[PDB]
Amino acid sequence: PPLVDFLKDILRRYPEGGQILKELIQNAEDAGATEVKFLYDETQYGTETLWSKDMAPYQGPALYVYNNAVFTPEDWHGIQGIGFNSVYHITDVPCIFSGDQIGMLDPHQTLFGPHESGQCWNLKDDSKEISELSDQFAPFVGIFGSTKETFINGNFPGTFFRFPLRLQPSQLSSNLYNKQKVLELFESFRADADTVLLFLKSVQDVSLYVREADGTEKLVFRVTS
Repeated sequence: PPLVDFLKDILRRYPEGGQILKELIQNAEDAGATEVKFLYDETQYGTETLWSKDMAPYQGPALYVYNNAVFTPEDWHGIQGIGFNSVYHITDVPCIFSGDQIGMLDPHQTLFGPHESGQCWNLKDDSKEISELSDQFAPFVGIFGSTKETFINGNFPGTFFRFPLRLQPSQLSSNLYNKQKVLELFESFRADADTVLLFLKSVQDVSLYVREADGTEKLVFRVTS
């Protein structure tokens, strides 16, 4: 059972595209986060200074998810009920930024090498490479308080994910996400939000946003317990 086929089957067996939203809230809860933010970002990034040209399909609109906890080493090991794997409903290349590290997962095992299932950069140890790959890392600044100085100094005291939305079929999935389909996820969560927060004791605030192409931000929904 190869990784891509395994995941493909899991996504067929657990078809609800929205599970990653409740799943990430649960993970934030376990981590002792007190707030979670979801943001649909329409921003298109450049495709020049990437790890490789094969990264270009992942430079467009993305769902971001923030929480105010920092990953432990164990959290990173865990990341690298179908758990995190529901993310693959919406993206082929989930990205994780927490503390001093950014990771990108690649179940296709094509982007980083035929023996690699992903890649990690340390903001300090790999600072030169990051700076070289400015288009690759631009999507990790200017959101949730991450600034250029975050990368210069090398620590972001929180967690966020970037899930570039699937715009063409892949070996994982035929399901494409656009703004409409992401807003459908947001509306479905909105319906269930009081029930989700019901049993949580750490996460007390969940908010959903859109950042438009011109940079304008719209509050879609916010729920507190």
